Amino acid sequence: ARARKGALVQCDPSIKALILQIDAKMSDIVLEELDDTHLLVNPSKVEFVKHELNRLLSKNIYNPMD
Amino acid sequence: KHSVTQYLEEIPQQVQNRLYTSPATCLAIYRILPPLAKFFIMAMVFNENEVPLLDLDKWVNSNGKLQFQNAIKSMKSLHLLIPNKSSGTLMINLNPTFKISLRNALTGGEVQNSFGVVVEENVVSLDLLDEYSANKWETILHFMVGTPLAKIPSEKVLNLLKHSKLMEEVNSTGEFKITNEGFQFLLQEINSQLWTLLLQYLKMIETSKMDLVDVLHFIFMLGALEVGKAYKIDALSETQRIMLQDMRDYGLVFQKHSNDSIFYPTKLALMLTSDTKTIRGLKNQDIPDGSLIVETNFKIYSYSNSPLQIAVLSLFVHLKARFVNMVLGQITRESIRRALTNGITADQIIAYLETHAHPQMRRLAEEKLEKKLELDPNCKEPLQVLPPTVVDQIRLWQLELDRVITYEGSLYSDFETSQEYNLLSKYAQDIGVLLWKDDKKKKFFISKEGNSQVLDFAKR
Amino acid sequence: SPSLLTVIIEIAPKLWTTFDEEGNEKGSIIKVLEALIVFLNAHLAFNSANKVAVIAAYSQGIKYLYPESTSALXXYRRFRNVDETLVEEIYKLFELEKKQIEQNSQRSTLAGAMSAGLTYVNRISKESVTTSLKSRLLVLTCGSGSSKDEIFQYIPIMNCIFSATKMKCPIDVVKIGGSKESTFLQQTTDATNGVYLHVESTEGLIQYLATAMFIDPSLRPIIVKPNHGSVDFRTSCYLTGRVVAVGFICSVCLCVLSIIPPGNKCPACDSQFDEHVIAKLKRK
Amino acid sequence: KKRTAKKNITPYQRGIIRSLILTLDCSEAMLEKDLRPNRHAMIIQYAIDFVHEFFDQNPISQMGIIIMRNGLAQLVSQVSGNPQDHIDALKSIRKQEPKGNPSLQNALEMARGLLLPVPAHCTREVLIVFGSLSTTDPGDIHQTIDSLVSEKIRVKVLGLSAQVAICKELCKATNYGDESFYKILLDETHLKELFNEAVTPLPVNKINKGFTLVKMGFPTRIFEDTPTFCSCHSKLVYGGYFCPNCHSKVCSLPTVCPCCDLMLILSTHLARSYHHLMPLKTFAEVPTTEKFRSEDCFSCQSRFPXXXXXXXXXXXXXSRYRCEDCKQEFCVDCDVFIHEILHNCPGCESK
Ligand SMILES: [Zn+2]
Ligand SMILES: [Zn+2]
Ligand SMILES: [Zn+2]
Ligand SMILES: [Zn+2]
Ligand SMILES: [Zn+2]
Repeated sequence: ARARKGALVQCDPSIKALILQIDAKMSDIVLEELDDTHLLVNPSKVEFVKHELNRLLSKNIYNPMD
Repeated sequence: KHSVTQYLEEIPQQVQNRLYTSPATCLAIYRILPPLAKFFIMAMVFNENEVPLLDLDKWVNSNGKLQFQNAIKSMKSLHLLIPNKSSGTLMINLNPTFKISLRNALTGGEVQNSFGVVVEENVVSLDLLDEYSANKWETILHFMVGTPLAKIPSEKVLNLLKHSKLMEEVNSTGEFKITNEGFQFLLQEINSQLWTLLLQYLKMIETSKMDLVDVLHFIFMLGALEVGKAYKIDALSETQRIMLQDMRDYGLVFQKHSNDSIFYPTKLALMLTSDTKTIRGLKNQDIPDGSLIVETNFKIYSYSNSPLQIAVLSLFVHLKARFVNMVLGQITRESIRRALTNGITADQIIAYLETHAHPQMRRLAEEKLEKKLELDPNCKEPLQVLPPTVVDQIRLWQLELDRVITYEGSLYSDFETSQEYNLLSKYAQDIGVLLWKDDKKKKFFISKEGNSQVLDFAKR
Repeated sequence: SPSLLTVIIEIAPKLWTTFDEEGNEKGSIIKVLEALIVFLNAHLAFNSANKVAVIAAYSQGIKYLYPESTSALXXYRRFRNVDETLVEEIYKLFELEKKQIEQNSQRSTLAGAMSAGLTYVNRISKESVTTSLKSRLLVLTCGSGSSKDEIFQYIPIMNCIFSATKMKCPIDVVKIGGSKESTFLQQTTDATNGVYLHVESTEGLIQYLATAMFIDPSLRPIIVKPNHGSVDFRTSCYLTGRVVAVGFICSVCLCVLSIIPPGNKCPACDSQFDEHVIAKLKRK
Repeated sequence: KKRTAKKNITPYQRGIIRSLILTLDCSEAMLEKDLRPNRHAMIIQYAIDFVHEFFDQNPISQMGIIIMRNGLAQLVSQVSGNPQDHIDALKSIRKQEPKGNPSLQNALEMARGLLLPVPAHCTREVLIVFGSLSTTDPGDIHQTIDSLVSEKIRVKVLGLSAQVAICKELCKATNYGDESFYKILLDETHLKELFNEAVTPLPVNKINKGFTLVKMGFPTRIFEDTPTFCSCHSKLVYGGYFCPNCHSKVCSLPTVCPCCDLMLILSTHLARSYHHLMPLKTFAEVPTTEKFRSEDCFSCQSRFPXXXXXXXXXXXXXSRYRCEDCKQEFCVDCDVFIHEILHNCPGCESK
């Protein structure tokens, strides 16, 4: 029973489609994807993509709420 | 929860064997075991004969055997046992180093760790060394997260906590704030704070002059009970006594004056080991000395207000004036985002609010709870327990901070027979481990629970 | 959820003498006592401060031993004191041993003893309303002589069960002596969903203790090890003393008899019974 | 300042083998907001409790349920020894709602013929839950009153916080002309005790009647599980019993045999009546000063009994409930619970 596991993150591909090249920008530690709703990462380095996940989302948005 | 027990098993065999040497250490770790591991291990302590798993596989009746599968993975983790892949079965026997190590202590053992402390006149009073020790914990508790007065002198702890970054404060600016760990530190009621502290003491003081096993005897010397007389005098290693001095320094050891006397058994050391009643200048009213307002009305209304106790509450709600009775404020879905301003989700707050300020919400939480458990099969209308309207008020407050979804598990494939899948389909519905699945793919990202229950139904 | 193990142990010196009489005097229930105490310490050591109680029933009275009602007014340092305090009780009860102690052999205060502790347990359960303990008790019998099967106390024994079943508590019992397999205990422990075993006297039973008495408190996830069958063909014809299987109740008196009764005034209540009903019964 | 019966005239014939079919009202009257959900829903909550307890305290009895809706009475449960069929019935009845008005006489006669197959030893009795102030009778009630008393069936009923004279007369008429059976409620706990006192058998003074002996046998449990096979329900039973006479594999049931039709009972039900049959006298609260007994409880260890000349704290009372027969004390918590659960006076048990 051999398992081709990985740091699975399930979501829509929308911001993931961003993340794809963005990963290639951030050195792309999201490794494997059997199907589009999935993303597998490197355990020593899972969160660095999720770092700018906040950073890109908060850089200028800043909640003006006029 | 980092689940220090997981760290406990995390240590390798030989250091476990190094810790297996002391019956007192062997004794204390026993209480961590589940009743499965508790009772069953006791059996092999006496009958000196390795038992193949097939007997134990046969021992457990219907549902409850998963705990055995939980147990076997657990015991392997700390290697308390010795699995033997001898005859195709699993010929299991104890690790007598611990097994016979505690076995002596079972019938009046010679475990010097158990006898290191000297039973003497434990003159430590109720308030004396407890009011100070609790005041020490309270004083550092205010100082650590940031209170009106930061009287905590644990610079090494501050260096360790700041170095560990658990207290999310700007050490460069001298900030001592509750970060994700620090705010999470608010989650740890009594032991949890001490656990991360114990981990912090372990993580901080673990490399240089470790002597941890010797310290562990001192640790479990503190963990065992109040030292009484001759504790610091006799039962104290270089690391153990220094750690005991370090433990005594943090108030967790209520050592006598002049720092040189028999062990002063303060309540603090036992309580983290206890998981029980967490009760601690000359006036102290409790528990209701500190209280706040939180109910379905979604408002703060205090009639007691303890500055350190209320300091916790104000971090997620605007405060107007700390009355003699009241901490004047109103909770808003934006107000809870002040915690989210730090990034602290009001998720620990869910239990915490039902836990903290209850001294002023005894009636309200009880009117919320209403003992609506036996009537649940009969009456299907709960009374805001736990408040879902607040949860709704809470849940959409998080709408400001959105866009996160992920799940834990493992990739599962190479599945062919649908009968068993259909069999497991209801059986998984019978065992309820389903995060999500799909017959269209026969694939899921969940734990290893389903296989083992299928493993041990009728196999051997 | 901790447990409250309340040992209800009979203390009959004749039974202790029988314990010496059966087999040899190669070690009395003191050896059994030796096994108990260390095994007893395992209970508290098992769960998070799972409390206990100890009561013993002599021929002319009973008394708590561990509970230690106000009288004055190692092993974690708790077992040392608790057992030693208990140790004094038995030796105090050793002083409570003379011809007057040996006199009231007609009386049997064990019947009250089994019931009495439960109230105290319930009283303990009452005060321990918070943090309810999944408790279970233990009872021990040194197989004695001069009484093959005491029956006067059996009637209250039945009453305890209904309360005990209502009290929701299993009980372990072991008979130690002559192989008089007490159906009462066989039924009762089965009725209370416990265990009955008739072990021998001089064997070292701590393994028996630690194994056979490590089951009930809260878990019961394991295959049970019951004794032989628990048939419920109930008490003998009170008039005859021989077991009846086709029940024959006299009247509201409920007297348990065989086909014996004369159709009037059973030997448990002065109630003449309807001859026409008897004649209808006699139609067979 | 004590609320106790002066003496308990139990000593003899009571209602033990019972055939009670309690009748409820399912009308607009039960719909009103007198109790927190309403009368009926809280009553259904209240009524559910007694069922098992009735079968608990009186497993030797049989019981069905009848309701009254829209000026008509409706049976809703079969007279049986199993709570569950009765229990599961109320769940639907809980989800069912009372409607219209009750028909007393419809319940009067439906229950009347219902109790006809009841044997003489099984004691016939009926209890009523009524909320309205008027009935719906297709005929002369006094005739039915006459019919019922001719059937020698005493009856206790409990209306709401009010009185109906004929119902006061009916409980009188049913009960040998003795009116002690139209007690009504004034509070939910005062209603709760009504359940609590209802489970008790009914001795007052039974007229010297034909008293019948009973013959039966005990059942013998089946052991095999894989051999699953049933006869009383034509099912597969993974464990059962055996009739003493017909010797049929019968599921766990203290009821009557289904083949040769004999009662199957082991021991438990029997002694339930026994403590009911011959209860004890209440543990007399020994005086604060005139007792001067051991400063502790007897059944339990309650060292505190008073307060020792503490102004009024000691002048209050002395928790010294002492059983007279044993001449031994008991703490009130112990003593009350003793008389509550297990008579079994250890002082009287020890001799
Ligand atoms: Zn009789
Ligand atoms: Zn059946
Ligand atoms: Zn039959
Ligand atoms: Zn008492
Ligand atoms: Zn008495």
